Amino acid sequence: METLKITVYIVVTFFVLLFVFGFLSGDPARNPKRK
Amino acid sequence: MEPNPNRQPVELNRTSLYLGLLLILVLALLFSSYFFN
Amino acid sequence: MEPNPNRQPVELNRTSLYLGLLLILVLALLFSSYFFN
Amino acid sequence: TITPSLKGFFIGLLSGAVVLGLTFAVLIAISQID
Amino acid sequence: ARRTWLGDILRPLNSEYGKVAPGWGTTPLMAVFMGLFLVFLLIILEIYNSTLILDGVNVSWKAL
Amino acid sequence: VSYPIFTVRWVAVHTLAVPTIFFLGAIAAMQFIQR
Amino acid sequence: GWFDILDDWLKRDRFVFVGWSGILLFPCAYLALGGWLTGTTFVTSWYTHGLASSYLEGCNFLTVAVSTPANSMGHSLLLLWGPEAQGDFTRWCQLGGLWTFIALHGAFGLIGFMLRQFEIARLVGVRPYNAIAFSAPIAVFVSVFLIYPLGQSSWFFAPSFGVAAIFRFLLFFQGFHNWTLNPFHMMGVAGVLGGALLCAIHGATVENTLFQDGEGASTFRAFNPTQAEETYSMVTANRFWSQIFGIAFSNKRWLHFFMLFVPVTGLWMSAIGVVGLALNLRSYDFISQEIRAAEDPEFETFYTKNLLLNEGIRAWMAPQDQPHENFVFPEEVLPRGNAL
Amino acid sequence: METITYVFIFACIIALFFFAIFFREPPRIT
Amino acid sequence: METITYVFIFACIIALFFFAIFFREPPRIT
Amino acid sequence: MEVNQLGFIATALFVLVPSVFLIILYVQTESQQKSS
Amino acid sequence: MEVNQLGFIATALFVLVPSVFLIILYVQTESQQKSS
Amino acid sequence: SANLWERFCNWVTSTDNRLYVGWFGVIMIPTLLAATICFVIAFIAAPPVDIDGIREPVSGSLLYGNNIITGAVVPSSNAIGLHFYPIWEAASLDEWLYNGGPYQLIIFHFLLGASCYMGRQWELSYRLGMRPWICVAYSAPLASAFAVFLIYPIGQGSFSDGMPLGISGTFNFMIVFQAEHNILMHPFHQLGVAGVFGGALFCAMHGSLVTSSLIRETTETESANYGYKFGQEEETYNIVAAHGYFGRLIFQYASFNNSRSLHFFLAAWRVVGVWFAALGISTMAFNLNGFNFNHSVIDAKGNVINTWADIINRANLGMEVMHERNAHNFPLDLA
Amino acid sequence: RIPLWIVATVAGMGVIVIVGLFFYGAYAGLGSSL
Amino acid sequence: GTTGERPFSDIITSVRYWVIHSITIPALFIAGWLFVSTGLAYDVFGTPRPDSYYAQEQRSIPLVTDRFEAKQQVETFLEQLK
Ligand code: CLA
Ligand code: CLA
Ligand code: CLA
Ligand SMILES: C=Cc1c(C)c2cc3nc(c4c5[nH]c(cc6nc(cc1[nH]2)C(C)=C6CC)c(C)c5C(=O)[C@@H]4C(=O)OC)[C@@H](CCC(=O)OC/C=C(\C)CCC[C@@H](C)CCC[C@@H](C)CCCC(C)C)[C@H]3C
Ligand SMILES: CCCCCCCCCCCCCCCC(=O)OC[C@H](COP(=O)(O)OC[C@@H](O)CO)OC(=O)CCCCCCCCCCCCCCC
Ligand SMILES: CCCCCCCCCCCCCCCC(=O)O[C@H](COC(=O)CCCCCCCCCCCC)CO[C@@H]1O[C@@H](CO)[C@H](O)[C@H](O)[C@@H]1O
Ligand SMILES: CCCCCCCCCCCCCCCC(=O)O[C@H](COC(=O)CCCCCCCCCCCC)CO[C@@H]1O[C@@H](CO)[C@H](O)[C@H](O)[C@@H]1O
Ligand SMILES: CCCCCCCCCCCCCCCC(=O)O[C@H](COC(=O)CCCCCCCCCCCC)CO[C@@H]1O[C@@H](CO)[C@H](O)[C@H](O)[C@@H]1O
Ligand SMILES: CC(C)=CCC/C(C)=C/CC/C(C)=C/CC/C(C)=C/CC/C(C)=C\CC/C(C)=C\CC/C(C)=C/CC1=CC(=O)C(C)=C(C)C1=O
Ligand SMILES: CC1=C(/C=C/C(C)=C/C=C\C(C)=C\C=C/C=C(C)/C=C/C=C(C)/C=C/C2=C(C)CCCC2(C)C)C(C)(C)CCC1
Ligand SMILES: CC1=C(/C=C/C(C)=C/C=C\C(C)=C\C=C/C=C(C)/C=C/C=C(C)/C=C/C2=C(C)CCCC2(C)C)C(C)(C)CCC1
Ligand SMILES: CC1=C(/C=C/C(C)=C\C=C/C(C)=C/C=C/C=C(C)/C=C\C=C(C)\C=C\C2=C(C)CCCC2(C)C)C(C)(C)CCC1
Ligand SMILES: [Fe+2]
Repeated sequence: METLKITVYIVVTFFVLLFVFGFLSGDPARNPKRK
Repeated sequence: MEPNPNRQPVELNRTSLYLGLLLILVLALLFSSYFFN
Repeated sequence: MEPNPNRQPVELNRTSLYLGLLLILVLALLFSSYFFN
Repeated sequence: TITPSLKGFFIGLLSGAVVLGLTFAVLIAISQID
Repeated sequence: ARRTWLGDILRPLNSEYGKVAPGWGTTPLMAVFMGLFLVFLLIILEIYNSTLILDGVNVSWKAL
Repeated sequence: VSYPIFTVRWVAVHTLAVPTIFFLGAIAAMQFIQR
Repeated sequence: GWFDILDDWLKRDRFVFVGWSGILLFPCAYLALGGWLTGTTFVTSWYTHGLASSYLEGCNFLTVAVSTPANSMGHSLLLLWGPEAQGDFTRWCQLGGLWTFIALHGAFGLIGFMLRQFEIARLVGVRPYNAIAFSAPIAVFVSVFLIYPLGQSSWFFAPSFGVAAIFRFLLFFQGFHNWTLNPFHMMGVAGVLGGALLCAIHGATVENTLFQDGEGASTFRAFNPTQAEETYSMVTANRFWSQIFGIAFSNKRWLHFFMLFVPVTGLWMSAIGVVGLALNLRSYDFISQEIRAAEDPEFETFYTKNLLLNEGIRAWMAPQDQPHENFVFPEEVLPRGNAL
Repeated sequence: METITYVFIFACIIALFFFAIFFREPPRIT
Repeated sequence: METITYVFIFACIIALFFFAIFFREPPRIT
Repeated sequence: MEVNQLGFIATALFVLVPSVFLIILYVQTESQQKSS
Repeated sequence: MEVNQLGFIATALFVLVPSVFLIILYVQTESQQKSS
Repeated sequence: SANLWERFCNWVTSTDNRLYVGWFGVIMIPTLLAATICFVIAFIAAPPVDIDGIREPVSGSLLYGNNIITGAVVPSSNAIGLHFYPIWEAASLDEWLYNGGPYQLIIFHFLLGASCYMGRQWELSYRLGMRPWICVAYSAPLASAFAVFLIYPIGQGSFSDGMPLGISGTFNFMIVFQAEHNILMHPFHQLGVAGVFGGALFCAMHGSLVTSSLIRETTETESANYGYKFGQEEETYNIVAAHGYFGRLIFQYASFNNSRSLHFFLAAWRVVGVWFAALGISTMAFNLNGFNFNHSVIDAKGNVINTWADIINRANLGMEVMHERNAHNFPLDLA
Repeated sequence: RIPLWIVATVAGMGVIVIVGLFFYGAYAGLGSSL
Repeated sequence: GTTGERPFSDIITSVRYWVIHSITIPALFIAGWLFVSTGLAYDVFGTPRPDSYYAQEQRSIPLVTDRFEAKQQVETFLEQLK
């Protein structure tokens, strides 16, 4: 069933990567008065 | 989020309800027996 | 056959009803088990 | 009929009357000084 | 309104709404029965509790 | 002005402060009751 | 006048309010604090549990407790001057007594104090409601310190007025009443626990939705004791949780009210539950399971797996917890798993 | 048990007779 | 049987979550 | 009497479920005037 | 599973009876505007 | 558009999406979605589990004979303990089933996404521009859930002993504990039961007063609660007439006029005690159990005088002895 | 008249000294286990 | 609210407080101590002293058996008891 093992990673990675790349693009902006 | 026109109210008057109830209370009274086998 | 004044309407709003239901659905969920012994 | 126990009670009643009584008297007293 | 047979026969008793005796009036004699009452219960409670004793008076199923 | 030493407030604050130290002393005393 | 003088006086301000109520609140309530205190410091509890209950005996804070009357008395109010003790403040102090005392005097302190909540309340033009909420404990304290014991055998099995002595009160239930598994008690924790969150949250939820209306690093002073000005944007509220938890406490009369309910309610559900325990009516049961527990020696739920813990709690403590029964359990009879 | 179920209906119905006759919506001559 | 009763509650409740969140009476700023 | 087991939930729910409907629809209408 | 017999009519009616009440009282009010 | 992700970027951070979903969101949102899904089923229909070090399967699924209270999805077995038993490491799906692998999934998952909710608990306080010492309140909670699912396990070495997800399970995790940690006699749990009890008392206090000095706006037929509109500019209560009462009711100065302080006291009390508590478990997690005064009070000859804690301990043995009968293959419950 | 802090610290040490005594007292105190 | 009962800081910081008290406070602290030292506290509250919880030989507990003739019990125990 070694299949699953990888099927997940991607699903996990994808997200972890979407996580970081979201906070990476710096959030000092995206609040009241984009300061 | 704009109101649809077709919002007509619904109707069942002081009497129709008496019949509706007389209708059920009865079958209920009828089938009960067969619902007990 | 003269109308009594004290005929105030009744109130239970779109929300209070959600709670009322959340209130029952729960105990029901809780006691069910003990109602089965 | 005045059983040591019964007598025990009267005694109790009296102590009860004493604490309430003393208490109110002093109370009407200080309230009166105003 | 709409009186009737009893409606008249019983009108007095309901009439004097606000009828109230003046001042403090009877009160004292209340408070006298009042405390006079307490000791009743207490004296009962205490006979029952088994704290108050008497003769031919030992609280038990036995009692003929 | 001139506020009394025998205050309602005081009677209370006292019923406590007297025993407390009476007790605290009692206890500090026990601290040694060996054997 | 003559009454109103007493009234007039005792009724107005003077810092520590003292009212028509105080007359019973203060005295009962005092003795009570004392009642428990003296015991922990000087009174022993040996002649009832063969157990040491005083600093003087060597007990610590978590040890000290004001006993509870031997199973020989039962529910007799055990009066200082009653047939049992006969005003012998040392024997009366020995047959426990202080208990019924602390408990009864106490029982009033509450009655009394709640009244005070009314008195001061009707005098200050507010809704008594606080006084109502306070049933929450009266019901508990009534059921749990009077009703339950009154329902069982003796004042003995009643709470302990201890720190640890009270923890015993727990286990003992878990072990014998298996309270833990009693619906009513459940709402009891559903309310306390549920309410605590409600408290910790409204408190903080409020703090953060606070309008900077002061200058600098002290939003604690920037608040106006003087007049009306919503200090916490009720708007920055809903639009917050509405998006973070899906729901919005839109209104403050209900919010600041629903908080009254949560606890008080559960407590009652507790007081009911225990009322049960009074007449040994308990939720240990759970037939559906136990009936199938007979056969299928291989089927096991936590319920049973748990229920078993209880069964141990009995067999081991009963002999020393309930001394007046002179229980005797030979080495063998004691239930144990393979190992210890 | 089930015979109460029979008697409950039987009864609840006699009372549907109550209302439908005495608290029935009246005939308005207009 | 009774385990459906458990699951029926469990479920109709998840849906009382539906309505109370999405068809809930809104906060009117006035 | 050995009878069917759902007799109650069967016969019963049969009464209270549809009945409750009519009940609703009536007081939902008799409340147009806010009366009821 | 040997369980109590009224489990259904007990637990069930417990749900549908009070619930139906609230249901009524709501649509009885949401129909003041004749809407509903 | 220059890049299409641009919209993904503002959406995630949509300060107006019915339900905010921050960057934490993007992990929370599903971590719990998978976590929940496994759960809801495991309960409804899942095989027994060897839990304890042996092969005694403990059933915990409604379809396998559980009342809603007896219900519970069981832990991983002392066989795995700490090793990571993910769905792939197990051969047959049924292995994961038996050896109790759902647990880890459910636990690990929520126990994770939970925290992100804690983050996204604050992420909205940033996009919304509000003081954010709020997310912290939430800690105490998450700490405990983490404590009862992640510390204690690492403490005793096996997910085996981590509050089993289910009603009667907790009760179990508990009664056992007392036995092995005398938790009840632990200074921490105290400060825990402290606040909880408090908050639950304050929650009714502050809720009491407000409604008690509510203010005018109603008839007797009308619902007094109606007297208020969302977005009011001035609070509904008459704070002065409140403190003016409560303050008086015993001491006058043990009261709050500083609404900011009070609402604050409500925050910190529950939230601080709960912490200690969360730490209590986490403390005994490595065996620094509650106090112990067995035989600590003795007389001259040495004849021993039972402390009211010796009973505590008596009832404790009754517990020690039984818990997990069969495995314990040695004198000392060293785990 | 007398500075307020000066009464606090000396009042405090007492609580910290008396309390301290109590902890010692639990080691040799009757309630020790020896 | 308008409050007017004799202030605290006043006296805790008062010269007289410390002079009336300095001497009397430990008078209580001492009083309590003596209460323990004389060993009267024991006889005061029946509370047995380590030296006398169990008789010398016996191993049983001096437990009050009957609520009505309890006074006797205590004695007859405290009796044979050292
Ligand atoms: C941290 C995880 C956790 C969760 C989810 C629960 C959940 C529950 N506990 Mg509980 N408990 C816990 C930890 C937890 N407990 C711990 C660590 C202890 C040791 C003291 C206890 C001790 C305890 C006792 C003594 C009792 C409970 C009871 C309960 C139930 C009553 C509701 C309640 O808890 O009010 C808490 C306050 C709230 C505001 C909770 C509101 C939110 C609810 C919905 C939480 C549960 C929702 C449900 C699990 C969601 C399912 C998952 C998802 C797919 C929907 C509820 C199922 C009662 C019970 O058994 O029912 C009869 C009960 O008597 N618990
Ligand atoms: C049961 C029948 C009965 C009832 C209902 C009443 C009712 C009343 N009588 Mg009355 N009375 C009665 C029999 C009764 N009486 C009898 C047989 C006599 C002797 C002939 C009297 C002589 C009498 C006099 C002289 C007066 C009254 C008055 C009154 C009125 C005073 C108002 C009041 O009740 O507040 C009083 C309310 C309380 C005292 C409630 C407090 C009780 C609680 C707090 C007790 C504490 C509970 C505690 C936990 C329990 C302790 C027990 C424990 C030790 C076991 C009231 C309408 C007064 C009046 O104005 O008449 C119109 C009045 O002046 N009565
Ligand atoms: C695990 C989580 C949990 C939670 C949240 C609870 C919560 C609760 N349990 Mg509980 N319990 C648990 C687990 C839990 N339990 C377990 C595992 C067991 C083992 C079976 C028990 C066994 C148990 C028993 C036997 C009882 C409870 C009770 C309660 C309730 C007590 C109500 C209260 O606040 O005191 C109420 C307090 C009073 C009535 C007294 C108030 C006194 C005040 C007014 C003044 C005192 C302070 C004074 C002014 C200051 C002087 C102090 C001095 C030292 C200086 C509460 C809802 C009680 C209950 O709810 O009964 C129905 C109860 O009897 N529990
Ligand atoms: C965790 C346990 C607990 C404690 C100890 C506690 C304590 C208190 N609660 C109070 C109030 C309240 N509690 C309330 C709801 C609740 N309170 C709860 C739980 C508690 N509440 C829970 C169950 C509900 C949640 C809402 C309401 C809202 C109030 C009040 O508003 C009131 C308050 O304003 O507090 C600030 C205070 C009232 C003081 C008083 O009446 O003295 C005056 C008279 C007394 C207390 C004399 C009683 C004498 C009796 C009880 C003798 C008992 C002696 C033993 C119990 C002592 C043993 C000590 C142990 C170590 C064994 C304070 C005493
Ligand atoms: C502490 C819990 C767990 C860790 C424990 C650590 C041990 C000690 C740690 C010390 C550092 C903690 C700093 C906390 C700092 C903290 O928690 O901030 C609380 C809050 C801080 O305000 P903020 O800084 O958030 O305000 C915003 C602006 O300052 C920013 O510009 O204000 C206070 O509560 C001050 C504390 C006064 C306490 C008064 C309580 C309310 C009523 C009390 C009144 C009683 C008498 C009334 C008579 C009328
Ligand atoms: C811990 C997690 C457990 C899971 C569930 C827990 C959720 C518990 C929430 C409960 C909050 C505390 C108390 C709620 C009260 C409330 O809600 O009150 C009303 C609700 O209606 C109601 O529900 C009214 C209750 C009617 C229930 C009907 C069934 C019971 C009798 C049926 C007999 C049939 C033979 C709404 O408020 C009331 O009505 C408002 C008008 O809408 C007024 O403004 C006032 O606020 C007034 O108090
Ligand atoms: C395991 C499930 C079984 C047990 C049930 C689970 C227990 C859940 C606890 C919620 C009870 C507290 C009620 C909130 C107070 C309130 O918001 O009350 C109203 C209803 O809101 C509600 O509650 C709506 C109920 C549905 C919310 C639960 C959705 C779950 C999904 C969350 C996922 C987050 C990522 C909302 O407004 C109320 O009513 C308004 C009038 O419409 C008033 O103006 C006030 O705002 C008043 O607060
Ligand atoms: C940081 C503070 C901030 C807020 C939280 C603080 C939490 C502090 C918790 C401490 C409580 C227990 C103290 C340790 C016990 C100890 O060790 O002292 C014992 C008596 O204690 C005590 O007498 C405890 C004193 C508490 C009584 C409070 C009564 C309330 C009325 C006060 C009114 C004041 C106007 C004396 O020793 C005991 O008795 C000795 C015999 O003399 C034994 O030898 C043992 O040492 C045994 O432990
Ligand atoms: C097993 C199972 C399903 C249940 C176990 C047994 C059960 C459920 C028992 C429940 C039965 C009862 C009646 C229990 C006690 C009754 C009661 C009210 C208990 C309190 C817990 C409860 C019902 C709900 C908890 C409410 C809660 C924790 C949060 C909702 C309130 C909330 C969101 C506060 C935060 C909040 C604060 C704020 O200031 C603003 C402006 C907003 C918009 C907010 O959302
Ligand atoms: C088992 C059970 C039960 C049950 C019950 C029930 C189920 C009920 C009911 C109910 C019912 C059972 C009902 C009813 C009713 C009503 C009625 C009965 C009425 C009436 C009416 C009438 C009487 C009328 C009159 C008339 C009219 C209407 C017109 C014509 C004719 C005449 C004039 C006569 C009981 C509780 C017992 C007990 C417990 C359990
Ligand atoms: C035995 C039987 C039966 C029964 C059934 C039943 C009893 C049912 C039901 C029912 C149900 C069971 C129901 C339900 C439901 C609903 C639902 C399920 C829904 C939903 C909702 C949701 C899904 C949601 C969503 C959401 C929200 C709301 C918000 C937050 C979260 C989310 C977003 C997710 C059947 C028929 C099968 C068959 C025959 C016989
Ligand atoms: C019993 C009795 C009585 C009275 C009594 C009394 C007088 C009692 C007492 C008393 C008291 C009144 C006691 C107490 C108190 C107090 C104290 C002595 C305290 C304590 C302690 C401690 C140790 C503390 C500590 C602390 C605090 C304070 C808080 C914070 C933390 C610390 C640690 C610093 C009567 C006449 C009814 C009858 C006869 C006998
Ligand atoms: Fe508030």
